[PDB]
Amino acid sequence: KLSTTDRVVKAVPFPPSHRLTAKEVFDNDGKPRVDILKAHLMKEGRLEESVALRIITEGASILRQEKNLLDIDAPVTVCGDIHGQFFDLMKLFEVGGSPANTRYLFLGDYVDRGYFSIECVLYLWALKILYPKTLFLLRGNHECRALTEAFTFKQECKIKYSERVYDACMDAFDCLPLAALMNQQFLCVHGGLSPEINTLDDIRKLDRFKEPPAYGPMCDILWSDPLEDFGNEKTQEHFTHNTVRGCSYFYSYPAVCEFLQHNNLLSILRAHEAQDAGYRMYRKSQTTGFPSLITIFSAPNYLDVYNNKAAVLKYENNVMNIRQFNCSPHPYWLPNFMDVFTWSLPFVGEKVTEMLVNVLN
Amino acid sequence: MDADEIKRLGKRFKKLDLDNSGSLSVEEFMSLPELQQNPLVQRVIDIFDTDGNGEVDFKEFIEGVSQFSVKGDKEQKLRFAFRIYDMDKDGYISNGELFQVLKMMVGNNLKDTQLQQIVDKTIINADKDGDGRISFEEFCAVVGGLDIHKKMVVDV
Amino acid sequence: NYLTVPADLPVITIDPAS
Ligand SMILES: [Ca+2]
Ligand SMILES: [Ca+2]
Ligand SMILES: [Ca+2]
Ligand SMILES: [Ca+2]
Ligand SMILES: [Fe+3]
Ligand SMILES: [Zn+2]
Repeated sequence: KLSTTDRVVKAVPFPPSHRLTAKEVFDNDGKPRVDILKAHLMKEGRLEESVALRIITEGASILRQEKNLLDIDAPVTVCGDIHGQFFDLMKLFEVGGSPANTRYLFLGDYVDRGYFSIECVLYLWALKILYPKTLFLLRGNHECRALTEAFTFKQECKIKYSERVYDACMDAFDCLPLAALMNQQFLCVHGGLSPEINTLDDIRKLDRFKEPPAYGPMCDILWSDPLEDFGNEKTQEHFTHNTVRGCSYFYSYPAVCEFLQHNNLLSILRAHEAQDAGYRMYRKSQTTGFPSLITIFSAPNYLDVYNNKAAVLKYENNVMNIRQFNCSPHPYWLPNFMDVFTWSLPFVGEKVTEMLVNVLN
Repeated sequence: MDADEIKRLGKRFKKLDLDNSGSLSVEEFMSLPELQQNPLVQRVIDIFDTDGNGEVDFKEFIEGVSQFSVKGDKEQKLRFAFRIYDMDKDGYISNGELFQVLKMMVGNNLKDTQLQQIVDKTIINADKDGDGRISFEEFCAVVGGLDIHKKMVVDV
Repeated sequence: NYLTVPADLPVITIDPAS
């Protein structure tokens, strides 16, 4: 009948086993060859450990020389959470345009939850090497050690590469800028505002080359959310304890609007919170007539269950163009990268034992 | 094995040998109603069926039940579990049969594409010597520390 | 009976999913 050696479902391509070398990932000038890298990672291809570390460290060196608060001019396509959904990241660049001719800004949460986080890091770091002054990456609350060891990035790295590659990602993440000032109008962060941050200068004075502390302004940038009832304030408090996160704070519509007014800003662009449409426009500020807060979320069908759209903000020609997209197929992993023997063997022992017991009564 | 255990096994064998042919066919196993809803029935029969004639004789039935003995060592229990996957009986779990044996157990709880993908990945992360297949050594290295041998004991 | 998986002002425009 069906072969016992040859693969049953031959329409599925067998993933490549060869690990790409330096010569194959970097061209004659040392520029990453992103087409090779994309094609190879789309097939679940892996790199040699030394090449992976080169991408991470060379990207880190570029990030290490950028400011806490980037100055990014328009036009630019702003993007929210990715959470290891590499194949939606492929779709994302289709929707927003190739980075060869498109300025990009990412607000963090590249890893965890999705099971292609290391591919997201490697490809985005390779783009950052190739386009150091037109593709920008900020830190999210997940680009740290506390979360990657609790969720799945650390395990993913140990499964596909090594803890050394993981450690290298952690040192690289410590270099990620925290915020961007976009076209002199928008503060861009992963999470939001801090009680201890009242000026743009307060972000500039921070020391970011560290694990995120458990409290403080750096924590707050990566962790804060708008109030559940943002804009319908019976609450009077500008900042209150964020009981969803267990740390940092909720910030209110008066809090956001005062910050915008003090610092001469149009809106706050952030991410950090899933949205059914991939974005949310919050109540306009009464002095700007413009949404005080914008959440952008770029991980469609989040966790393979939310069934949400994802979106990016293309800001260009004084138009804020929301571009939505749907999820794309992605190869399957068992939860926590479990192999099929570990998965099924307890069921084998169970059912052969059950059969034998029934055979014998 | 133990004498009295042999007497009892001869009686059950006869009860199951519906056409009194001296050998147990697949049909005769499937007559047991419990076995009807068990997806590994055919795999256990094939392992028991060492001479390959498609049925289980008494020698085969005794040798088969003995591997699940309390005195049996881990390597024996795991060697049995290994043969559940090793359809073609060649000592190595190959891609085609790993998929087939898993499809028997999962049924429709996974699509053929998702199962082929996680099967590919296991073949790849586990094949150390690089011959495209999973030996018993490679197999033990993955599942070894799971204490599955403890659940594979029958009182005859 | 079967194995289971472990359980001045800018305009704002929209391009819906393709
Ligand atoms: Ca018979
Ligand atoms: Ca036989
Ligand atoms: Ca085999
Ligand atoms: Ca092998
Ligand atoms: Fe997130
Ligand atoms: Zn977040």
